[PDB]
Amino acid sequence: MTEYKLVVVGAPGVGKSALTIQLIQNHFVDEDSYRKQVVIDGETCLLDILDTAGQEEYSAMRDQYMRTGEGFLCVFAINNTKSFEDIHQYREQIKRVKDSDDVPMVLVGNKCDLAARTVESRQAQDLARSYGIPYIETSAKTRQGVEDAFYTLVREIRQH
Ligand SMILES: [Mg+2]
Repeated sequence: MTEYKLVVVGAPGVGKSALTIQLIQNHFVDEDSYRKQVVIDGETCLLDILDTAGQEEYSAMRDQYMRTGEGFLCVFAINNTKSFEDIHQYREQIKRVKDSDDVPMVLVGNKCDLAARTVESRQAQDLARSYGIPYIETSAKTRQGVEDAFYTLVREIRQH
């Protein structure tokens, strides 16, 4: 069947794993690659998801998995300004290794269940506009937007 190689990236503790585990195992972790057969819009397919480490000391350690990934979830946390500002470094590295200005990618603002938010939705929305990619807010805690984020990414790959 069609396989989709998805890579989840972002700063430490933004919820890369919590999003992946919600999708795959249907539970929130209050404290890796995954393969799952799904059906998305009638298409039977396999999600092969890489849930990346939050720290690397590499950037050549990242080049390996960015090379093979077809689409990327770029995750920040809406209560973490640093994680939002780091999005630019991750996107530029992905473009550098894939030799492309256009790579399937979704900008994800996670932890949208929190009331102490430091990054405004309009802020992230306008950034996503300038990249020409979709912005989706998620909560791994409530499962809001989780399938949305991953399915939208799969649709971006199908359109590339
Ligand atoms: Mg993790």
